[PDB]
Amino acid sequence: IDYNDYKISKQSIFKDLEALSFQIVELESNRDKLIKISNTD
Amino acid sequence: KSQEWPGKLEKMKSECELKEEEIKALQSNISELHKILRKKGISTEQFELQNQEREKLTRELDKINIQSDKLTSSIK
Repeated sequence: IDYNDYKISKQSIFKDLEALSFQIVELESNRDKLIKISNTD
Repeated sequence: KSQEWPGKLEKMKSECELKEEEIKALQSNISELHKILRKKGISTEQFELQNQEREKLTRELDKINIQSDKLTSSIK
């Protein structure tokens, strides 16, 4: 029974990590937008 | 494995804290890129519009060159 509770907690913390990673990904587009102007002819 | 579950959870929460700390770091990269854009200008108005025309004329030139080579071999 304790194994099921551990699995549920692990799934919850994995979902929390996935949400944190999704929040991290947001700033990548803003970071990359500035580089576009650098090199054109 | 039962004794390792709280330790694994604590290490996982430490990793989450590390990710939260990493969240704040991207502002430094954004500021550095802003400084670079202050150092370097350049602008773009009609690159994409004429790129398609350049590609079309390049394909036409390639076809003409292939035809010229084929006709030269046939002539010989």
